[PDB]
Amino acid sequence: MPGTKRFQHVIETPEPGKWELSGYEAAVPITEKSNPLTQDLDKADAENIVRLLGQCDAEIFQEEGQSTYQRLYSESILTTMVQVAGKVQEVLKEPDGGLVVLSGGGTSGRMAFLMSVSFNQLMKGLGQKPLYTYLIAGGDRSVVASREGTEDSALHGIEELKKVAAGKKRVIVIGISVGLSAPFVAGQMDCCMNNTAVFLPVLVGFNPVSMARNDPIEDWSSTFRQVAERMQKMQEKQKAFVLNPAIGPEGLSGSSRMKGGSATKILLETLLLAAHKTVDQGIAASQRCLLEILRTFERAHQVTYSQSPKIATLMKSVSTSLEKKGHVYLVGWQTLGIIAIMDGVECIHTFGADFRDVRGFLIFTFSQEDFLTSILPSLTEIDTVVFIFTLDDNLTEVQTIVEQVKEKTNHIQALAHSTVGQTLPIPLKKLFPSIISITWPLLFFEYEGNFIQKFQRELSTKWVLNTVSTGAHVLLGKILQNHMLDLRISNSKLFWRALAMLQRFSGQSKARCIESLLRAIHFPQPLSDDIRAAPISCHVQVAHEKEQVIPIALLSLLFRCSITEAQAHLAAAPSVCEAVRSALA
Ligand SMILES: Nc1ccc(S(=O)(=O)N2CCN(c3ccc(C(O)(C(F)(F)F)C(F)(F)F)cc3)CC2)cn1
Ligand SMILES: O=P(O)(O)OC[C@@H](O)[C@@H](O)[C@H](O)[C@@H](O)CO
Repeated sequence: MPGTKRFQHVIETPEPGKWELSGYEAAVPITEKSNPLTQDLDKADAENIVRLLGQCDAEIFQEEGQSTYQRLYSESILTTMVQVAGKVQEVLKEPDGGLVVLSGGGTSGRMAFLMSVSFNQLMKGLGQKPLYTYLIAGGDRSVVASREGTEDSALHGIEELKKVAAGKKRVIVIGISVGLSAPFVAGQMDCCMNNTAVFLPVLVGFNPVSMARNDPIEDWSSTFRQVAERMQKMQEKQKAFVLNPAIGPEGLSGSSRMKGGSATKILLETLLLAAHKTVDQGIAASQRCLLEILRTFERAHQVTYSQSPKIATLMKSVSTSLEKKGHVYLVGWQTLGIIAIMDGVECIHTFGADFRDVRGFLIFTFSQEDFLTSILPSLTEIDTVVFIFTLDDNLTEVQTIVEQVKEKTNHIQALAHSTVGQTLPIPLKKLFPSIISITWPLLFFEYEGNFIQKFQRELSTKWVLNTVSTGAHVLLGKILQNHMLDLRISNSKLFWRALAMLQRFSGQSKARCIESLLRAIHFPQPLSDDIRAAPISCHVQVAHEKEQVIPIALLSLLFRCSITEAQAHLAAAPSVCEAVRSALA
C-alpha cells in the first residue's frame, strides 16, 4: 500500500513477553540496543551514574566470550589492525601523491579531525609533509557545530571525498560510522571500491556487518550493508578492510558519541601510531606493538575512573546550575579545549539543550583577555566553570582566569593532567580545594610531542566530560530508563529511533506507531497518501522544526486518542516528563 516499501525494513512489534522469541531483539544492532547495566539509569544517583557509565566504557576492552561477536582484543580484529597499519606504511614509504583520509558524520567526524591533526603534527615533528586529512558531514563547520541532518546524503560524501582526493595516486579512506549507518560514509566506501587502482577503503564501526544498516538511502542505490558485505569479500584480496569490533551498547541507548567515539580513537590512534613508529624501525607492525598501545589505553580507563567521587561531584554541580537556569563553561587549552567544545555542542542534539547550557572554550576559540572582557561579565552565583589543562600548559594564563572567575562565581571544580611529581604552582592553588587530579605514570616515547601522552589525556578528558554532561541531564529527569524519548528528529536514523521507541513503550502495532508519528509530525495536516509514501527526508525536514513530536505521538497511542487530544493533555500536565511517565504508569 501507500508507504509499504518506505517502512518494509521495520520489524513488527512483538507481543507482550515475546521480544526475544519473535527475534525482533536479535535484529536490533548492538549500537542501538538498551544496555542492561543501565536499565534504571534514570533512578541512579550521581555516584551510581559514574559507576554505571564507567562500567559501560569498560566494555570496550572486554574480551570475546567462548559462540559470539568479535571484540577489540580478538585475533581477527587485531590481525585486521595489523594489515591496515601495513597499507598505511606503503603510503608513508611513498608520500608523493599519497593521502590518508579519515571521514565520518557527527562525532565520527569530530574524532576524524582530532586524529588527522595529531598524525599531521607527528609528521611535521619529523619534517615530513602532512599526509592526513579529515572529512566531516556538512564541511568543516560541522567539527564544532550541531548539524545532525548533514549525514543523509551519499553524493555529498562522494563530493567531499572527490575534492580532497585531487590528483592523488594512492588514497586511504577510513570511513568511520559507529552504527555502520551513515549514508555520507557509504557512498565514499562504494566509490573507493569502484576505483581500487587509487583508493583503499577501510570501514570502521562497531556492529557486525550482519547488523549494518539496510534501509534505502535516498540518493543512492545500495545500502550500507551491501557496501560493507562487499568490502568484507575484498578483504581476502586485501583491497578493503572492515574493522568492526563489538563494544556493547551505549549506557544511553544509541548515544554513539560516547563509547563509539571513544573506541574510534582507541582503535585508530593505536594502529596509526603503530604504523608510524614501526616504519622508522624498519620492522612490520605486529600484534605485539598494537597490544602495548591498547593496554595503555585500557590503563587510561582505570586511571580515569579511580577519580570517580570527584567526577560525581562535578556532575552534581553541573546538574544544579542547569536545574536553576545557569550555564556551564568548559574552559580548556589546546586539544582538550576543543574536546570541551565538542562535548558542549553535542548536548544540544543529545539532550535538546541550548548552546549556553554546556558550552566549551579553547585558549569558541577565545583569547585570555577576550574571555575576561566578553564572557566573564555574564557569569553568576549559580553557574559552574570547569578548567581543563595539563601542567605543561601556561599556568600563568590559567591562574589569572580562575582568579577572575572565582570572584563572579564560586562553583569552579577543575581537571588537571600531570606526569608524576609535577607539583602545581601556588600551594595556595586552593583556588581549587579537591581538584580532579589525574596523574600519569612515566612511559617510553620516542616521538616528538609525546603522542601517546596526548592520546591518553584527550581520551580521559572525553570520558570525564561525556559522563559529566550526560549524568547532569539524567539527574534532571530528562531520560526515560536509558532512552532519550524526547529527541529531535533531524536525520533518518533519528526518525527510525523514534519509531522504535514508540513501539517499545506503547507495545502497539507497527502500523499504529507509524501513524501516530506521521500525524504528530505533520499535524495540523491529516495523513494523505502522498504523506504516507513520502521519502523519510520529508518527515525529517518537518519534524526537525517541532517540539515534543515524540512524546505527543506516544500519548496519542497510550490514550488511544487524537493529536488534538494529546497536545491538549500535554499542555495541561506540569511537564513533558511527568505527562509521559504518568501516562506510561
Ligand atoms: N546499523 C543500523 C543502524 C541504524 C539503523 S536504523 O536507523 O534503521 N534504526 C535505528 C534505531 N533502531 C532501534 C533503536 C532502538 C530500539 C529499542 O527498541 C531498544 F530498546 F532496543 F533501544 C528502543 F527501545 F529504543 F526503541 C530498537 C531499534 C533500529 C534501526 C539500522 N541499522
Ligand atoms: O558514527 P555513526 O553511527 O555514523 O553516527 C554518526 C552521528 O550520527 C553520531 O556521531 C551522532 O551525531 C551523535 O550525536 C551520536 O551520539
